[PDB]
Amino acid sequence: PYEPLIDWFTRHEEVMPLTAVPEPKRRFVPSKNEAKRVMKIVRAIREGRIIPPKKLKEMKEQYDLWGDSTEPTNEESYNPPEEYLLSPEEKEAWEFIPQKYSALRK
Amino acid sequence: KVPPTIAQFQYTLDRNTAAETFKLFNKYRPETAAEKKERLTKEAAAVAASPKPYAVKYGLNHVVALIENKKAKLVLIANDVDPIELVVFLPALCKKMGVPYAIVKGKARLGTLVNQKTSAVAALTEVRDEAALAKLVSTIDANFADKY
Amino acid sequence: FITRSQAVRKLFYYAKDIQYLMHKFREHKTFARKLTRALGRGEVSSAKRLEELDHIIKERYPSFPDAIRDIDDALNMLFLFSNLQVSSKIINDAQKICNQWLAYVAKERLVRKVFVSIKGVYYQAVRWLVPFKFPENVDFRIMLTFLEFYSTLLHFVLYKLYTDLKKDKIIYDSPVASLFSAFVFYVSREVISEAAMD
Amino acid sequence: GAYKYLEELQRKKQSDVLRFLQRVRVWEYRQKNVIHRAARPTRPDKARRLGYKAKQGFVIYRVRVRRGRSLRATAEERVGRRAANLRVLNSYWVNQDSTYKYFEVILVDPQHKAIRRDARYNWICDPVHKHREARGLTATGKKSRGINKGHKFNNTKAGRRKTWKRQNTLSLWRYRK
Amino acid sequence: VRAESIVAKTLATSREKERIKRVSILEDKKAKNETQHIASGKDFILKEKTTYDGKPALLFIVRVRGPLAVNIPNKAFKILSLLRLVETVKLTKNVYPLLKVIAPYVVPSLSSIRSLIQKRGRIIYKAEPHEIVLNDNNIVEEQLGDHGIICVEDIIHEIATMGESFSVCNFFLVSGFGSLNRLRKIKQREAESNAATAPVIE
RNA sequence: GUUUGACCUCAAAUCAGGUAGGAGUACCCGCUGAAUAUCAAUAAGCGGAGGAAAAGAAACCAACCGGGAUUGCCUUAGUAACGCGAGUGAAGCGGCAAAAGCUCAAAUUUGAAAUCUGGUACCUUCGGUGCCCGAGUUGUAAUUUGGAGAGGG
RNA sequence: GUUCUUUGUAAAGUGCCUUCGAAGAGUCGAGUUGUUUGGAUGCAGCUCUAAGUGGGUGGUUCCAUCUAAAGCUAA
RNA sequence: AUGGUGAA
Repeated sequence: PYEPLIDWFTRHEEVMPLTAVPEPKRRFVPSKNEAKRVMKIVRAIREGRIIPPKKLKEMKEQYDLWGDSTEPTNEESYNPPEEYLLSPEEKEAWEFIPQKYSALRK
Repeated sequence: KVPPTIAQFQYTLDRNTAAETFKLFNKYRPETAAEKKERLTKEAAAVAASPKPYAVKYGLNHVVALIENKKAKLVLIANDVDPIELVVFLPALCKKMGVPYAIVKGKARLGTLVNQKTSAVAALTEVRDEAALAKLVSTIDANFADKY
Repeated sequence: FITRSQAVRKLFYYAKDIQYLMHKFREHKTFARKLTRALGRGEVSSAKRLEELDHIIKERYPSFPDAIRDIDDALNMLFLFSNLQVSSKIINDAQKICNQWLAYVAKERLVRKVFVSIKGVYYQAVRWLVPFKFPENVDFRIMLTFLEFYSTLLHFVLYKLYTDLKKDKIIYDSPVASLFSAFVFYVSREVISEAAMD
Repeated sequence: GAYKYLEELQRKKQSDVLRFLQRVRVWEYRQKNVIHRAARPTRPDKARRLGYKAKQGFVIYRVRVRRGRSLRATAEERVGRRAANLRVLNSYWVNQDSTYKYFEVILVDPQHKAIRRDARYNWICDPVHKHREARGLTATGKKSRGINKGHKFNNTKAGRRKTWKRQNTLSLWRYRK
Repeated sequence: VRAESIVAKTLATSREKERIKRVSILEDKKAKNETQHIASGKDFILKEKTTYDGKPALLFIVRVRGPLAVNIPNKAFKILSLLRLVETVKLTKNVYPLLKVIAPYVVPSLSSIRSLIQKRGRIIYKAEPHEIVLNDNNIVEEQLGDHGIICVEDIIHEIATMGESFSVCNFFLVSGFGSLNRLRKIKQREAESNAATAPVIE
């Protein structure tokens, strides 16, 4: 059904391009559309309706929202009395505790 | 089992060479709308001599205009174009013109590198890096045309 | 009465005071998909271009004195974060806020009571607590939101208080103010500080 | 341009490639509603030469009509009735088989500001163009009406009923001739 | 795995090995003071260019984790193992020749030093590998108090100062995934990015 | 990757901006349509518009020393032609009324998708501007519609 | 008439020289079946389906005239 | 004949 097809035409490379209308000058010259856009932006800047990006960087750069309106520890010291410190036997039943230390640094 | 002119797709560039081609093409990404707009605004502010820009060619009509002029050196063709007739003849046209062509899976993937949601084809005419382009063309030829 | 889960889904509570409360967090979700699209496109310029609670504070605290109700927890969280997947910038901001608050307190010397404890050095102005300058050995997302809200509140609080640099590289009304006045203290390694000698 | 290649390829309708494309597309459409919105035309050259443009305001619809009031006229009438807010401009054949014939119709929405401000397409916004297919003003309708120049359309050059009325009237002037 | 990875690894290793070899040869020739076949007989350090004074200055060390393509050589492996800097002394004349070798793999004030010491807080303690936190100052007194260190603050002061705990303590002491975290990493890559005779880069 | 993204397709929202039915109907357009030739492309029925509608600038009329958008009137003419029977029945040329030509498909803007819809803040508000969003490359603008036309000097 | 603006190496036209120079396919057409015409034309289901110095309309070797298969436009 | 009305 789908028999192979012979490349009787593509087997020979096209020696020469088929097209015409030799190269326009615009291809060897900077685009006129770019110049038109640049001049339009220049006109806009002159009219003061466009801010240059350098000025935008500078522009890229706290209030009383209320004003006048009509609308504890548990003796866990580092050097507590020995009575506060829980006994070792009661520490098993405790499963923060006040503890005795020499000073603030220890 | 389909006519030979069909099923020329589903045979595509391998993963490694496809990735290399995508990496090469990403260098010549055309200036997106935001980049072009900001550059033009900067130029206007400066005004208020130029080198020719380099970018990939992706428009199907524009690419076909470049194709058959022998200017195109390497063309990428998407294999999932819904109107298949738009691309059935492109490989044959490239073969007749002697322009190397590579079928890459995914029109969305092809368009992702040209700032467009989808792109049927992509072609390169100018280069920055000519040795890399020549090596890629030779690899693509040896891996696709001589095999399939 | 509408259940908490049902009310949250629609948006135990009184329906009268909740139905009217249904009126940028939701809109911010679009930024994630825009960033994913930019990543898929393979160009970062669009991502950079895309990249480039006062209202709730007033209703919760219509007046400055009302802030004192939650200032306890606010200062607790701020001081806990000042010494603590929280970003380093958040920690730095929390530390700066606490340092500014302490500097303002010292300027007015509005302190009445203090108590050194195992949990930390307690203070009273309002009571607040700060932990020791040692490393601290839960879902931090709740903690992050609480920190953000408390920092936003404390920003306005500090602005109101203030309305009414090589050191960075080194760092009458009550008996507290009446006593120790002009008593310039010298503090050893454990006013002039010996640590600055380093 | 590539459109010339597309036209040349479409000229050989009975080619094995176009046969495969048609039999695939008809089967694909057989699983869809009789009338449904088309994302894009399957014959870009035909639509482009028929005046279709890829801009906001244009709509492409595919409609299936029973084989055996022409089939194109029936398709245009159906799409106009369904697309009451859109104006049918032209349509073209896209597929056929032993049971059904498929045509694609392009529609322009006059409400869209793009069409309203389009100097080359705002003409369709005039109320006189409402339901062009209803009055047979479309390409298929005009062809079925026999509107053309030459002896082959003398009896139907412009209006088959109008000529009958003209030749049946009795013109009487104030002063009899 | 594809051969490209191993090829790149080998090329980078060879290049960096040659770079280290030239640095070692230059240092060895400089040690002899025979400034007749070397580009620069003196030493430099880059912040701008700064002369490498002979004073044993002490500065913090940071890990750059790369170049990744460069498999770490044996000399660099040993240097990092001795300094335990593999995981991601002082600037003396005898330490510079070894620090320069690991220069591509690596890079203060009281405010930064104190915070770093009081936040990291590694303390080797007995399981045996415990290094959790600066739990209590009494731990330092027990393990290190014999050297005149009554608390971690003494260690901090002696590190800031030219003391002995600076040396003794050596025996005692964007990062996410997901789409949102990719842009920040890509931006930081610009800041993330070496001649043998060139000054050390800080 | 015992994952994360590009699209394409398909659904939904008391979403934002829009349009459609129907009425009237003398005239207009299309379909259908009776009481093998005749009443007849009539009567009746259905669908679609406006102040007019349709048509309109020839794959025309003519066989001349040629005319040159469409439409209406007189004339052509009760002629040619047909059903050669009762009967049906044109059209060019000629004179008059009024006259206007144009727009796409088609060959590269590729040295710059230069195009356009919508949101936002202003102003001189049947619209214009700065910014953003989206459509567009499976083609949006200019350049050409055979009277040729296009790149250059 | 009155008043402010233009501009931007911006857009067109005239004569000359030069290099190029696209054209609506299930469409035309034939066959058959229903339909209209006083026209034998046209309309309409369906098998097939055309070419580019090509195609359509008319007569004694052909000569005369246009370029259909898209659309807009007051009187 | 055309279009409708009610009626098993």
